[PDB]
Parts: sequence; C-alpha cells; structure tokens
Amino acid sequence: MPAYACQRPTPLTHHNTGLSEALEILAEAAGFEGSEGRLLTFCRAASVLKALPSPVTTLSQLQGLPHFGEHSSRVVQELLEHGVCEEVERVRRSERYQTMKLFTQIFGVGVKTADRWYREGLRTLDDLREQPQKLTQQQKAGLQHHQDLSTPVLRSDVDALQQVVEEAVGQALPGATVTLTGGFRRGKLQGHDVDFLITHPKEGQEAGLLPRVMCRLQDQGLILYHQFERSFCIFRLPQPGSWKAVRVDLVVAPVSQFPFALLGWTGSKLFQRELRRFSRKEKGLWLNSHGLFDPEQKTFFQAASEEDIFRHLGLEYLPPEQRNA
DNA sequence: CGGCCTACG
DNA sequence: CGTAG
DNA sequence: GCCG
Ligand SMILES: [Mg+2]
Ligand code: NA
Ligand code: NA
Repeated sequence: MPAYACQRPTPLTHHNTGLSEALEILAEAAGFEGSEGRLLTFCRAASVLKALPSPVTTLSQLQGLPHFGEHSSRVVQELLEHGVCEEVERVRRSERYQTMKLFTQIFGVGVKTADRWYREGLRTLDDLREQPQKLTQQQKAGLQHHQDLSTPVLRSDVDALQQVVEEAVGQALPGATVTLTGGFRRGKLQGHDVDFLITHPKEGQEAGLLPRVMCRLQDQGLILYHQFERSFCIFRLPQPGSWKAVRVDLVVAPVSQFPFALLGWTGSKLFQRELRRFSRKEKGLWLNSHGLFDPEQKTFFQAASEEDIFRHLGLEYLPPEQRNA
C-alpha cells in the first residue's frame, strides 16, 4: 500500500465503508476545531481503507498500512470489537459538532463564520434568519435555498442541466465545449452540486467567455443566485410541476490548460491534495489547475491529456472512477 | 521536529 | 472572509 | 495524527 492516495486506485464503492465513515467523522470534527493536520491524517487513513481489496476483519490487518497509528488503529479496533467507537459517537451527538456541521453546510458560511456564530450562542437556521442584517448576500441565498440544496442531485438532473448550459455556451461562443467534472465524472450517481468545465479548441477564444455565458443563463431565468473564470451559481432546475434550486459551478480554461483543469476539477479533493503534495515533495514539480511547473528549469509542461500529466509525474494512470480517494 | 495543496471570487 | 476539486 |  503506497503512502500517497494518487499512487493507488480508489473505487467509488469498496469493502470498508463503515470504518472509513467513522474516521471521516473524526476528520470533519478536527476541521471544525481548526486542526488541518489531524483532519488530513484521518482523511488519509480513511482513504487507505477504501483502497483495500477486502474487508478489514482483524486489527492485525492494519499492520504496515500507512497513516494508521495508535489513534486511528484504536478507532478501528473498537469498531471491530463492539460495532461502535465511543469517541466517534461522542462527536456525533455533540452540540458543537452538530451545529458546526449545520452552519458550514450553508453556502457562504465557512468554519470561521460558523465558529463565531457558535460562540455567540446561535444554534439553528432560524436563529440565523432572525438577524438577517448580520448576513452577506451570499449567505442569505444559501439560507433561503438551504432545504433544496440539502436534497441530492441525481444523474438525471445533471443531463438536463448540461443541455441548458450548452445552449447558453453555444450562443456565447460557437464551438465552445462543456465537460462534466467533479464527482459525477468519477461515477457518482448523486451529489450535492454539478461541476462543469468549459473551453474552446482555438487558444484565446475563451477569453471573456464566462460573463457572456452568465448573462445568457440569467436572461433565460435560470439563475437564482450568482455573484472571471469560476462562477458559483444556484440554478433553477425543472421538476414535475415545479422546480428546485441546485448548486452549479462553471469554470473556463484555455485549451492549453484544459488537461490540468480537467484533472483538478475531477478530484476527489483528497486525491488532488495528495497529487499536488506528491508532485512537489517527490518530484520537485509544482502542480495546480493551470499547469505543472519545473522550478529549476523555470518551464511549464505542455500536456494534451490527463494521461500526459500522470506520465510527467511518473505515476500509473488512473481513470476518474479510480480517483475516489 | 516541519509539513500538511493551491488556486479564484 | 467566502468558494472549488 | 502521522510520516519522513
Ligand atoms: Mg462537486
Ligand atoms: Na459553507
Ligand atoms: Na462544485
């Protein structure tokens, strides 16, 4: 088992779901307390279990696995022996965890805002609604739409959204293309938002594209909220006899950068953090969603595909459905 | 012990 | 500060 | 919290 998540296939479904879920609760709780290091370790340990070929049945099977030390091993041991881990259950039922989870789920609210509200004594969404001047426009939209945004987006919803995005993109710039990214590109059947990447085969033609796309979607009445190359939107999606709000992200990249942007926006989040960590620490190359830089030659790698990027970094290629770290 | 991804709005 | 994978 |  290699130590970086980008060095191993991780499928969407696996053989250690309960164990990974428990470690991810502790990762989430670490993040609510501002402990990014502990968050990363628990995320990585969870991800190692997702990559195993069969269920962990005995504590012995953790020996040698990366990111399993005393703490993560104890969590697993308690789950194997008793079916529950006391620490995990204490987190789950804690007022702090539940409220921080509720507040940070709001579009426009991060850990720092949620924590301040928590320390002020706020606990529920209606608490927030009763003092609306205390909220940004973005937070107001996130609160108004919170119920719809909590409802899973289905793959059927995604196909409908992609056609309407393509129509606006085609008027904004004939020849521009729309690619589904994020979790749905990794094979998820549901999700909490839809991610699209837009480019044009003629380098430079994509300049100024996103405003033109946004104005066209808004003129079609489809945009419930929007605030450039990244747009974080709430879209009106038709439903039987009505509609629902859906989070949609639209990103533009020049075709020279498209493989990097595709790689970055396909995720998973942990996969990409691990890939960038691997690039820099193991290969001395600096990776982002725009390119891959050699800081000794002061040159950027040209890539025509995701396959090119994995080759550059000396990694076996993983298709999107094996990037579910 | 230092490090923990790296951007854009 | 928020957002994204 | 863990790795190197
Ligand atoms: Mg997504
Ligand atoms: Na949020
Ligand atoms: Na998104």
